[PDB]
Amino acid sequence: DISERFRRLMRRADELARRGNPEEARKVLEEAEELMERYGSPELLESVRMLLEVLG
Amino acid sequence: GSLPPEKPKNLSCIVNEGKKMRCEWDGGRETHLETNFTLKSEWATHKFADCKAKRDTPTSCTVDYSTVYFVNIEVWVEAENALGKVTSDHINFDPVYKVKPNPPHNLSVINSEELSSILKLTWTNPSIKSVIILKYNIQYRTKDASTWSQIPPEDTASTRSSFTVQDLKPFTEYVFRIRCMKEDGKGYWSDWSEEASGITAA
Ligand SMILES: *[C@@H]1O[C@H](CO)[C@@H](O)[C@H](O)[C@H]1NC(C)=O
Ligand SMILES: *[C@@H]1O[C@H](CO)[C@@H](O)[C@H](O)[C@H]1NC(C)=O
Repeated sequence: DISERFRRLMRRADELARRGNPEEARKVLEEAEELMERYGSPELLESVRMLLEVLG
Repeated sequence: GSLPPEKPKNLSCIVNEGKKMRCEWDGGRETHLETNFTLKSEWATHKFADCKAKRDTPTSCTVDYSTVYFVNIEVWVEAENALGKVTSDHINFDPVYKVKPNPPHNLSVINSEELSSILKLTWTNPSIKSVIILKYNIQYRTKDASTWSQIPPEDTASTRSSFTVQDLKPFTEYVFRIRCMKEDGKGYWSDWSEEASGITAA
């Protein structure tokens, strides 16, 4: 469920960033990034790292 | 006459597997003025890097930022010349639904001349299989056939490395080709793969 868990994280981070909670959105994205580094694809790891850069 | 830019219409975006996100639009009527096009982007409140379309491709822009999946971004085009600045209608989408995969490679017929009525196929899915679940479209025909026959798309509807084509005539040579796309139907079809051949034995 590694894929299933990563999609759940992206859902919370997208909810948080649109609600106006960027600090918690970064917290979720950092958890999702650690998952992609350990057991993930380059395409999804670059996606998370990109989203973090936009957050600033 | 010299006119301000028309509002850009028909804004679509496509993520070709391996390339960055590219978006296209219709610039509208000829303004007879040097017009600059910019593709603005953002996620939540946070803005992406602006994309300025090259002069050779004035209705297309390929962003500089890596493709981002499973979030909802907002895109729109901003056209401007000496006579005014207009923006298109904003679009909101998840780039995961705008993927055009690469066709599967290594298409081969494993058990040529083994069974009379069946031939098994194998291929290698594109790397984008890590993000989306692929649905396929397998076609086959005889060597002398003018039209292609279709494998029912309802069976080739989930990510898979192989397929066993049944109900083939004995000791006849067949050709196959396969394309793939997101199982939702939300995305773009890949091009056709390299053709694979095989014989059915007697
Ligand atoms: C359009 O872009 C060019 C870039 O060379 C710039 O020199 C020009 O001032 C721009 N014009 C407008 C109206 O933005
Ligand atoms: C499959 O395709 C790759 C890349 O085109 C090629 O290097 C390889 O030899 C092909 N065959 C197998 C069995 O991998």
